[PDB]
Amino acid sequence: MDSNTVSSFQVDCFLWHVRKQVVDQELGDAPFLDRLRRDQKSLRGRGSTLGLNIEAATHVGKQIVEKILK
Amino acid sequence: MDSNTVSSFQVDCFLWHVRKQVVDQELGDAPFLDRLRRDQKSLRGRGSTLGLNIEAATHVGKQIVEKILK
Repeated sequence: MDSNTVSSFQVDCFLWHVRKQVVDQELGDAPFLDRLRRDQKSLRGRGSTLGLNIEAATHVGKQIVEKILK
Repeated sequence: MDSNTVSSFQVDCFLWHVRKQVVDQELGDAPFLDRLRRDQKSLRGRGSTLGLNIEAATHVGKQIVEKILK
């Protein structure tokens, strides 16, 4: 497992969480919702394959993105 | 143009900008880079179709996401 495969997954988990909040705020259109559903399935499969816990990865992804937004 | 189609595009523009910064920080793997390239093409087409300026939309997307991260 390369370091970058791990950081890529972490980021994608956190961005998925942000997109889910946009949908819970009723700001997403139909195709945005469809991408959210498809990506959740994809992320779970990648998480299974890598053996990475999704909640843990989501939290590291948040830290990576906060570092970047600074 | 529905309100939600606009907020969905704004969010997607800003998240694309975040993903681009992850790649500039050398944190992305090959498939992460491939999704970045594919999505840039898709976003430009959606921006053209809607008549929305991508830089403007990116900045509103940032505000939407900051509201959510609070």
